[PDB]
Amino acid sequence: QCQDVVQDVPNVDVQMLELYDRMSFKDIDGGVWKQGWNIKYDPLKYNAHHKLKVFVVPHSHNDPGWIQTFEEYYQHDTKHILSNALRHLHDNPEMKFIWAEISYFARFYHDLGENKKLQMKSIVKNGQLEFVTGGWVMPDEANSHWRNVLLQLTEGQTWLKQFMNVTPTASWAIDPFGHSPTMPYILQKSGFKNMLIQRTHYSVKKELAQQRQLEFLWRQIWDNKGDTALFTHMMPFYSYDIPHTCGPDPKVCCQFDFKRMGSFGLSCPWKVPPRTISDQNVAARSDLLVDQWKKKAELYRTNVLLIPLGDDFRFKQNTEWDVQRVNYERLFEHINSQAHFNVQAQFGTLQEYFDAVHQAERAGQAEFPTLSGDFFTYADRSDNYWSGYYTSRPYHKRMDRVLMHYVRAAEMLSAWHSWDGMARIEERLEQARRELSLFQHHDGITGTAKTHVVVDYEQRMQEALKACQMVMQQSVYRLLTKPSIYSPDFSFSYFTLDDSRWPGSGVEDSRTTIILGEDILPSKHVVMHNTLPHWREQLVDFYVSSPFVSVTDLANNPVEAQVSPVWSWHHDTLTKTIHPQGSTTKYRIIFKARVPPMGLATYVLTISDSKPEHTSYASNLLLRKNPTSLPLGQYPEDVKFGDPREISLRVGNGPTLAFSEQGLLKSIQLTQDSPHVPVHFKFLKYGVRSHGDRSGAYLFLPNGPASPVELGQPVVLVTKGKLESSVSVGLPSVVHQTIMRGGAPEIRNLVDIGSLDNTEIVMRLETHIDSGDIFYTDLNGLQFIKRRRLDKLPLQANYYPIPSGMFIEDANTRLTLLTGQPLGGSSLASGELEIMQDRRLASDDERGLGQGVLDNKPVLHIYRLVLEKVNNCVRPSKLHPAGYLTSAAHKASQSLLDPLDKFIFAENEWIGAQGQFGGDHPSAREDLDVSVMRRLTKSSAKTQRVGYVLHRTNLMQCGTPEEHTQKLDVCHLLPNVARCERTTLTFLQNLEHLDGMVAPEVCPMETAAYVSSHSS
Ligand SMILES: Cc1ccc(C(=O)C[C@H]2CC[C@@H](O)[C@@H]3[C@H](O)[C@H](O)CN23)cc1
Ligand SMILES: *[C@@H]1O[C@H](CO)[C@@H](O)[C@H](O)[C@H]1NC(C)=O
Ligand SMILES: [Zn+2]
Repeated sequence: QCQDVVQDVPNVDVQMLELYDRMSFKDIDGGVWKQGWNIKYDPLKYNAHHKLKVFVVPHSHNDPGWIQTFEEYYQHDTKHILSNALRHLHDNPEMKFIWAEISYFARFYHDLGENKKLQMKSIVKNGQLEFVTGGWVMPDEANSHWRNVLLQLTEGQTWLKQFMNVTPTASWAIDPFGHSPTMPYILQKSGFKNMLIQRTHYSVKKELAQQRQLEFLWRQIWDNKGDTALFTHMMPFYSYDIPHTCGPDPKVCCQFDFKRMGSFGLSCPWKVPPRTISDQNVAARSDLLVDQWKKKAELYRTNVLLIPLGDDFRFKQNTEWDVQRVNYERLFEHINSQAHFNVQAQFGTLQEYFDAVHQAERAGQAEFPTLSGDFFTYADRSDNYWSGYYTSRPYHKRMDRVLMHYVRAAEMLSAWHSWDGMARIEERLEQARRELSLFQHHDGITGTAKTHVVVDYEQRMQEALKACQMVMQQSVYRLLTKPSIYSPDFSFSYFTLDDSRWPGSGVEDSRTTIILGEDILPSKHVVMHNTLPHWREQLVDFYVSSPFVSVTDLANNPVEAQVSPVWSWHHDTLTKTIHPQGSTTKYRIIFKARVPPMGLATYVLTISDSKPEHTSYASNLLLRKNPTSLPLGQYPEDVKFGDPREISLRVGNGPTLAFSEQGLLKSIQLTQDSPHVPVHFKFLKYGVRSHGDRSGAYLFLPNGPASPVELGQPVVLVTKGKLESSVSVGLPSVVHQTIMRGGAPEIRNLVDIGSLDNTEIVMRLETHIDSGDIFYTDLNGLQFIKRRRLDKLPLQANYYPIPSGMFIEDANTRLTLLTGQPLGGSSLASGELEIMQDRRLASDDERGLGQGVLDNKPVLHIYRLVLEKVNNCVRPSKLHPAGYLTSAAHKASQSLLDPLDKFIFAENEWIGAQGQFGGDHPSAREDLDVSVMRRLTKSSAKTQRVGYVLHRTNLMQCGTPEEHTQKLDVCHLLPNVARCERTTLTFLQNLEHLDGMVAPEVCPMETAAYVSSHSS
């Protein structure tokens, strides 16, 4: 049935980890092809019976924000490009053009009059204008979560099906900075047949070109059978621009970019301009161009050649359309009529190229190699590795993950009902999906846009978060109010969200205090949502105006609670210390919420005059020389003080953690009897080189290994409670916090790099674990891939994306660090993990951004730290390129990415309140998630349709008996099911009509989509 993703090592022609181990990475001058060699070809290879078929594919790379905002580029460039494309393609039936970014196309098309809409539909229908990929954007592939890659693909493709009646099956990704196998994974499950990539390490291009392995069947690293395979074309040269797409010599190719003759303010840096094609020069020009084509053709296996023709924001001016088209038409007429060339050249689209390639394949003309692995970390030249952008603008990287979850929760909570148009549910959800989708752009989440553009993305995401809150809170009120009492004002706020970790303590004072008092309001209802499809317990906290508060469920059962102070950290510019102040006007109440699968649970907070029976109070200990009193308004326990010292803590039956006198972890003891395993946190700093290339938004070019941050004598705060304990320390640039709730600790860093120019702050873990040169990092929150540290490569080359987690292990022990935000990281020595927190860079790194990174702001990074014994786990063999999380580590990741949502009832009394929603929902096996639940129809549809994306991960078998859980059949989650279909992941095509309207669960590492149809 299901493929074994652990025990069978796939046999592939190219495995990128193995390739990396063998390659030398020498950066030698290859001649005109600076990073290759002088290509030779046999002129007699092509003849009358075997011609070279050449497809010249016009394109225009349009960034949805970079140096300008989306709207600035739309007004100044893109609207003119699309307008002139429509005119010129309409008027010139053999001209072709491909388009990738649907965010721009939708913006344009909706502003068109009906006549022009019809013209546009016609040039798409007839194949002149072809959409490639069809996502809202061309996303980053390093930092993006797979769920958001799917979100943005679906946004663009849903628009294309509705308005243009097409669904692309070829993908075009010419600009992301390195490439991820998460893309073919999603694309192949979304009906795609082909994909194209460009930005891969120059040494990889050379190696694959030499073996004619630039076209390959890209399968997942664990895929033994090959069912995930997607045909992939890797472009061979340094850029997608015209000088680097006609052939190996940019000095020649530049002469065939007809926009470079002077009137457009562009020129050829190789000092030879293009010249207008005429009858007197066409033979000579053709000879030069065809020679380039035949050289490029040597790197591939068929007699069909792809020649992209484009660059950034090209095909704007009418004069540009003419100058490219007329000159190429003259070259085609000459070349195609001269038999001695044995070439047939034409304008084409991307699908046309792929179709012809596979025709050649089926004719037995070529067979293609299989490949697995990824294409990180990218270098475009010399030692310029693009690992900086794994961390750049970390505030917005963390915001990405927050909004990811709010979109999921808003779509899910509102999916349970059909909503009247007046509720504006669909409107708000579309806005939220679109702003988050926009941010997936390869200058959005990457932190590689100009300062004002970053601000635009932030403002858009803030509006998206507000839209999610509105939808979520309307949905909670409807789900938990007696139906005959339910009386909505769709503009009113029945609940406000409370979020403990975004923007976070010390980032924004954004949270509302629950105000109670005998003379004002004795009690308050709160509600938790659990977006995951299994019963879940999690500690939750709220701010309250009194420490004397107790918690009940809606059956009035007491719930054990803990009250702690509200601590905030301050750089005391008077004492020159970083130390905590306690609130005298508000307090934190903490309790364990238990919430049904995909459901809601209601609790009540009630004030009393004195300590309630079921509420305890944390002790607080401030460790510093030279202490002063710390009064806490009404809080019942006095703060204690002491000189700095080592401390040890244990919550519940959980691990025992020991800390240095500087408030940093030193060891973890898993059980009563077990060893105190050395696990040490350390903060260090990287600098920038004083001569040669400087680090910037893209590039990480350290001036050597990191140096320890000088800690001085930092102030340490220890809070000890029955339910939650913590150690917090004010370090230079970081308030570092270790929180213990009875399992793996949570780590929070409040990172404020301040005015520390040319500094990158790293958090490192030092252990004994005999990992050697092996570590594991994830790809897009989807899969874990084996990394091998290579000392033959510079430090920055050994940095990889940490989009959600990383681990090291030996035969017996593993340490896993899970993240709530994508950052860059590595293991630079056996037993180490490290992850960059922020970076402030004074210089530009010469990739067109034209600024450093000097717009840092405070950010709250979050993590879980999981130390485990793994000697009993069934792990992949030493040759397997994948790794897998344990149950504890997977749950720890879910706690960061999809926590419980918290809602505080806004008015004094909630008439008709109910205690629970979803008590009858199936509690699915722990490795299964309902990644997406989305109602697909508006209220006026006779047949309602609801879409589900189901993802099953793969967890290691380590000897824990599995408990019987319930089968999850998403098609029966809503009543009156009439049909259940398996669909592509975008929901746009039906793949299978399902027996008995039952949606089967998926295999480990598989993702499936289902749509249920409901007659009532
Ligand atoms: C002198 C110079 C050299 C290289 C470049 C790029 O690669 C720019 C590429 C890659 C980075 C990315 O931020 C940008 C935008 O997305 C543009 O589309 C071009 N991209 C630019 C200038
Ligand atoms: C859309 O394209 C399909 C498939 O080519 C065609 O049959 C149909 O007439 C077009 N219009 C629709 C489905 O409205
Ligand atoms: Zn770009």
